[PDB]
Amino acid sequence: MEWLVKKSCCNKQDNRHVLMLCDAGGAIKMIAEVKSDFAVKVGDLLSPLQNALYCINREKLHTVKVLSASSYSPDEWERQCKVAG
Amino acid sequence: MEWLVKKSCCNKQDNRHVLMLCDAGGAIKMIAEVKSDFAVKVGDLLSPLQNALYCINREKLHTVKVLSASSYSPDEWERQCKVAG
Repeated sequence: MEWLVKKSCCNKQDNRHVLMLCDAGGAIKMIAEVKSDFAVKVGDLLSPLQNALYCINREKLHTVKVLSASSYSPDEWERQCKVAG
Repeated sequence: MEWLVKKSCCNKQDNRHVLMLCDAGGAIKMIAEVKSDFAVKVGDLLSPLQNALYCINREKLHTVKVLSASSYSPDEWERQCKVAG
């Protein structure tokens, strides 16, 4: 699955973001803690390469590692935008 | 196969390098035209992720795209360190 980044949330010193993502279909919305050397900004597409390795906007060279995920809740996003900063 | 970068060769404006690589065993030495956002320096290891997608020193987030390859000849390296700069 490809995921559209619906919301982003940053780190003050880390390479991490916390992302709200939803599938094409948007049946499924997830919160994900990711790590990348490149910026992923809302309206970006993440496409699977390998196990938890994704690329940004189909650029294979711009990879991101999913460090963890959960499905979305309004509260869990704020729970998770805490551990983030 | 993993490849050890034996020699590197740069681009003045591109994201490209030309690399001499050899397999562990060093039976096989190749010249390769690659593209990366990260630096690959001699004594680096490139490990396969996917088709022509490699990572540097087993860092999945530091990917490189092989744009083309040939086996090594002394002359072909200089032939190729021309197209490079």
